[PDB]
Amino acid sequence: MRIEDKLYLNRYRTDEENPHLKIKDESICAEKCSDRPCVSCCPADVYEWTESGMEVKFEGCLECGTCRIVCPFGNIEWNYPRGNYGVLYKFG
Amino acid sequence: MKIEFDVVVVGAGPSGLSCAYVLAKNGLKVAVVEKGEYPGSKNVMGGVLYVHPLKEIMPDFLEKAANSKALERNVIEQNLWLLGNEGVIKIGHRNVEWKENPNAFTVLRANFDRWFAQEVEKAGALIIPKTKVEDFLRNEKGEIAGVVTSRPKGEIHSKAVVIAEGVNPILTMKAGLRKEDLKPHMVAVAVKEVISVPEDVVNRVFGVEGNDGATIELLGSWSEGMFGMGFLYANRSSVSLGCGVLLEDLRKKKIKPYQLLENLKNHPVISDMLGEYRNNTMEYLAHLIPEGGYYAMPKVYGDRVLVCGDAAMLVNSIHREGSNHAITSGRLAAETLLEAFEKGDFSEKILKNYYLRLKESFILKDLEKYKDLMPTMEKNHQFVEIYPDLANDALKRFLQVDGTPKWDVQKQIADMVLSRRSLIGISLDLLRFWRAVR
Amino acid sequence: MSEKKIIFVLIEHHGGKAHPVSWELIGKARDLASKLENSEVWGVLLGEGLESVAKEAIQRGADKVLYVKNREFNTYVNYLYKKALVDMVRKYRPEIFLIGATLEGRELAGMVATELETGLTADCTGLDIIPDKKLLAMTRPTFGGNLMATIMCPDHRPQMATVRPGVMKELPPDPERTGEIIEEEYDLGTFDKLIEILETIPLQTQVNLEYAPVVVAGGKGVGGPEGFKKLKELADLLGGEVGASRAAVKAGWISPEHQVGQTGKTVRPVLYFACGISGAIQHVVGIKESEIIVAINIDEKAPIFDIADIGIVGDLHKVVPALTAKLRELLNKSGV
Amino acid sequence: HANVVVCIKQVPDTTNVRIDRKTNNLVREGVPSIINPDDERALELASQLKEKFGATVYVITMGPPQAKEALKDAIAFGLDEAVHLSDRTFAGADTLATTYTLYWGIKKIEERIGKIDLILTGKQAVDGDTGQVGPGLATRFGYALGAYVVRIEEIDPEKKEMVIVRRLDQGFEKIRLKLPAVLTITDELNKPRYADLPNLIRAIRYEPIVWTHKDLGLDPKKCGFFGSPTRVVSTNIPPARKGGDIISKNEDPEVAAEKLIEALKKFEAVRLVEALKPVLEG
Ligand SMILES: Cc1cc2nc3c(=O)[nH]c(=O)nc-3n(C[C@H](O)[C@H](O)[C@H](O)COP(=O)(O)OP(=O)(O)OC[C@H]3O[C@@H](n4cnc5c(N)ncnc54)[C@H](O)[C@@H]3O)c2cc1C
Ligand SMILES: Cc1cc2nc3c(=O)[nH]c(=O)nc-3n(C[C@H](O)[C@H](O)[C@H](O)COP(=O)(O)OP(=O)(O)OC[C@H]3O[C@@H](n4cnc5c(N)ncnc54)[C@H](O)[C@@H]3O)c2cc1C
Ligand SMILES: Cc1cc2nc3c(=O)[nH]c(=O)nc-3n(C[C@H](O)[C@H](O)[C@H](O)COP(=O)(O)OP(=O)(O)OC[C@H]3O[C@@H](n4cnc5c(N)ncnc54)[C@H](O)[C@@H]3O)c2cc1C
Ligand SMILES: CC(C)=CCC/C(C)=C\CC/C(C)=C/CC/C(C)=C/CC/C(C)=C/CC/C(C)=C/CC/C(C)=C\CC1=C(C)C(=O)c2ccccc2C1=O
Ligand code: SF4
Ligand code: SF4
Repeated sequence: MRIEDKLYLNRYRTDEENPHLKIKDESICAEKCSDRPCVSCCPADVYEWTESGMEVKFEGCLECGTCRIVCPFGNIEWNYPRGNYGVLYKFG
Repeated sequence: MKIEFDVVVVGAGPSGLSCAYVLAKNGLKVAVVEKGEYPGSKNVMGGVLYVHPLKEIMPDFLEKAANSKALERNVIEQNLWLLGNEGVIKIGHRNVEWKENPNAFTVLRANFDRWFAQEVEKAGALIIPKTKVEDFLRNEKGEIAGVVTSRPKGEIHSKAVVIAEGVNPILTMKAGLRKEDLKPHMVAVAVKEVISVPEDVVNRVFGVEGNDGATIELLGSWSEGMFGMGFLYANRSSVSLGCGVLLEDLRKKKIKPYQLLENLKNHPVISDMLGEYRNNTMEYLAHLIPEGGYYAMPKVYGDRVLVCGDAAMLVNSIHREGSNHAITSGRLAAETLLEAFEKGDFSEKILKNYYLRLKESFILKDLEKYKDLMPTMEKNHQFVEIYPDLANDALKRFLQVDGTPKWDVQKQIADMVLSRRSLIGISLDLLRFWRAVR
Repeated sequence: MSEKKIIFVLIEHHGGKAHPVSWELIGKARDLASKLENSEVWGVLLGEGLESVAKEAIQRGADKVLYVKNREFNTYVNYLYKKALVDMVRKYRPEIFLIGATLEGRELAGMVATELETGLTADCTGLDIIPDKKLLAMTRPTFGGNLMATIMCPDHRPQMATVRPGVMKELPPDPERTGEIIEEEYDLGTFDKLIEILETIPLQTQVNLEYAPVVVAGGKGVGGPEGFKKLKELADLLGGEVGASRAAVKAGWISPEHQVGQTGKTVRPVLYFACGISGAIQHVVGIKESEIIVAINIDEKAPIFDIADIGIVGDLHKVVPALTAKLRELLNKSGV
Repeated sequence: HANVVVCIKQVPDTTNVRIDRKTNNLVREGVPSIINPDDERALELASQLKEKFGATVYVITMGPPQAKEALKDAIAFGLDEAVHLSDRTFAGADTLATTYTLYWGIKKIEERIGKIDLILTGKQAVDGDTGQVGPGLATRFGYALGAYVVRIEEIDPEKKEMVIVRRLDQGFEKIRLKLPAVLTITDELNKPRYADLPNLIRAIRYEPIVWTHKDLGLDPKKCGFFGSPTRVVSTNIPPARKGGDIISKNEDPEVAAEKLIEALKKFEAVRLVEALKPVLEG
């Protein structure tokens, strides 16, 4: 709600059929992870840990790369979106 | 049909286009592959771009970029602000010879790299946007012989491949370089806002006029005790306000890195400057800044492959010289390949000259200097936690006139500085940082 | 003099019954003729065997009716309508031509206005007469409903204006007034048939989500795809399409062709049901051009309530099946 | 072989062109201009018509000088030629003025390849979503207008006649169009391809054929603000909707259901539903 007000300002070409943020193992995010640093350090609120699993709202991804690096267990299959997709920064 | 090229430069940032500018000016069939819609579409930078690494690339750079919208508000004043609870210690330096011999311009990188792509296109390079490189097509010798893309019939053949793709070294790890990924102490999460401030409040709050710019560097307790160097730059009709903090500090604090930008907007001084021009945010960005440097860079060369810019982790983030290092690294890689093209050898015997040029120039000497800089800043948590808020209450007490007889303000400052930290902590910390500055 | 300021309204009929927009424009042109000096509201109607509606137009407010007669005008062929709706404009010389913004209406008006070489605005919402040169100020939404641009045609005649169905208001059918019905038995001759209609597929064979009068949509409060059958019970009841959010499409509950919002489909129904949608700005940018927004979600501090017209704080599996249950017993009491 | 001409329009990216309430204007500065998304389906159909029947597809745009980048993005689909009608004689044009320029633009294309067998437009542009250029272009040539195309069945190149499925409001309908026709494509026809590199690289080093108002031979004031009958006199953003009120609550388990139908009938728009007349008329 709060940061998706500011993500509305950015320009995107969303690739909804190709999620570039896949989580390799959902069970590592349930019992192996304690603090979930992918949620607390994502500048775009992409990751939200529900009890249904991890909700990865990849459409707002700013392609920074923090989630892949801050994740201690490596279970974020992180790619850039394809060419002409993802954030399209105007006056970046 | 085979798409044949001489060099393929992955990435169209500062190091990608400066590498492609020298190859295209020297008559090489060089292709640039950028995964954005236009060059600059994925690039985040607050803006201070220094004109000397570009006057080595383009000796007529300030004439070509004056008519365009690439550059923005020539930087004549560089401030450093120590934000307190309610005060600020501005330590600026305005120079007026920077009005006619410029040192730096503020930029917006979608406006700069789109113009810089047009000069690289006029130089003779084929810039291919909307195209992400996935891996490298290899010959049976096992070396990088080109580039495969996400496009259907996408296989670009080249005698050399320049991995100028910035931070997130995904494509560097495919080339055998970067034997591990980035750990969250080699990078800093940098969250930036571009705020629309209408061209005359920019003149008023920065103390400038008429395409002359000022840069603020913000320190204080908005960064929650972590060493975050925020910034506040003057664009033409805008203000690019952002903040960057290390990932190790951000992970163990768990505080959502746009909140630091909200602590930076809602400071009493920044909310006084931009009163209600704070919430007309035009854009919200996030990126990473390589901060490991010398201890964390890859092998920047290989068989038919070079690595420039943030992909080689060439960033002096304490001086904010990353584009300074990137545009030079493109020039050193392109002059290495121009040696490699007259000899016809592209292996690690000729392409090791790029690593020799990288340490004979300023790029690796700035990395050796601030090598143990952020591990020094991580083992205090004092220079942005007590030290700005104490220098603000001391200088406020120094200027407050309340009938206190100036010896009892010279000792109330001493009772201020030797209460939040002992004198064995103050005199230690001035030279404990001296080892970080070398 | 006075009968040269003669404003036209086209009647869109589907077999035997007219479209409702035909009588909302007849009633709107009455408010245009009340501010136009020395004017009368005609009605142009094409086909044979439609005296049951040509008299209905005069009860709705048509001053006169031009009832053009041919057997090949009951079906909609824009090639044949344009040949007749520029002979009935060259003959009578109207001042304001009004067609509804149905899909036949927007397609027909584009063919007509470039035969007359006049000016045409599509999907207008703000027709009004300025008092200076008696001109029609055709206010229409552009940029997907983000700019209500006001467009005036100064000198070319007629000032054609395709008007969005539903923005005008009907006059009640009054049998007191009468008017002349002009029958022009239209001849085509050798006509060289280009458009040949083979079939007519029903509209519910695909996903419409822009030409549906009711869009009932949900996401993430519709727990699982079991709740979207409860939303489809309300969809086919009201004769409309079921929508979704990104949080429902990404969870795999409905197909991505049912997605409503910024990177989905921008709906324009007369009644939107935000059934369990939080109402983020990327979703409500596709629903803000609607007429009624009903919001049913369990969080009272939700941003959908800042755009909703009817707001319910409550569960979705205990209100939406409890609303289509009550709507069945009220739709059958006036059916038989 | 057929001759296809795809009239595309460079449109700002209206997913990002948003309403700023505090300045009460569209913040469309910095937002780059793209193909009209109804025309990417027209270009993808034209590229399908080029690999199935070998039709020489041209693409034409009457726009600003910055609209040559949209014409280069159309060559990335695999098309043969792009044609630019670039002149500020054509500036401020309306639909009658655009169609008069586009009729004489395609008429000069007809002097190069032959009579155009098919003209593909989009259903609507998004800036000024009128959708009358496609209908208007079928009248200048006197071609069969198949508008709102959702499917393409038999595109018989021997009988010079093809079957489309036009969407109307009562339902879809199959139509035997007679070529030469002017189609008008919706979003639901296809999904546009991810372009390959040999076409995208060719799209980068391509220069569209620029034709001014002297090149076409048309009237000098039948194309701009003077050939425009209509005049846009004022553009203004809409209002902030209308604050609603929680009709029911979290207490009423169903009694909120009839309170919805209580408050539905206070609105005018429920007459328009076509299925809530037995609760409004009675
Ligand atoms: C907030 C912030 C502020 C900064 N401020 C300053 C400053 O004031 N001064 C300064 O000197 N430096 C500054 N920097 C640093 C500067 O942005 C970088 O150090 C430098 O500009 C990066 O150059 P680059 O060539 O690596 O380009 P990058 O922008 O890092 O990336 C190059 C390009 O590669 C492309 N790319 C990546 N992967 C692929 C792929 N697989 N296929 C194809 N293309 C790909 C991307 O689209 C990108 O455009 C700042 C950085 C940040 C984050
Ligand atoms: C570039 C971009 C484009 C986007 N495009 C779109 C788009 O086209 N369309 C789109 O929809 N989104 C789009 N989004 C996503 C958008 O920003 C929101 O994140 C998204 O719409 C959230 O979906 P939601 O409201 O259904 O889910 P949530 O935000 O989780 O909504 C859940 C709501 O349901 C309520 N609820 C919970 N349980 C119940 C129950 N039992 N009964 C009733 N209510 C209940 C909750 O209280 C809450 O209000 C886009 C995002 C980006 C970044
Ligand atoms: C706020 C505003 C309101 C306007 N209102 C009107 C109005 O009411 N009536 C009116 O006639 N004009 C109007 N215009 C101007 C009108 O858009 C131009 O005359 C333009 O030529 C028609 O574009 P369109 O929006 O009607 O697109 P459409 O006609 O809906 O576009 C349909 C298809 O035609 C083709 N096409 C459209 N434009 C071009 C072009 N320039 N070159 C080539 N092919 C093209 C494309 O294939 C496109 O997909 C308005 C402009 C603005 C800014
Ligand atoms: C009479 C005289 C002695 C008055 C003293 C005034 C004094 C404050 C400045 C001039 C004194 C000179 C002779 C000192 C020599 C060494 C100087 C250059 C040390 C630099 C540290 C500070 C004080 C610089 C001034 C503030 C302002 C101009 C900074 C610009 C902003 C950016 C570009 C710089 C970022 C930056 C910051 C923020 C550092 O904290 C830091 C710490 C250690 C090394 C480098 C840096 C650094 O580069
Ligand atoms: S960090 Fe790795 S483990 Fe912890 S939650 Fe995110 S993904 Fe699951
Ligand atoms: S990339 Fe940056 S934004 Fe996209 S998810 Fe990882 S962290 Fe959040």
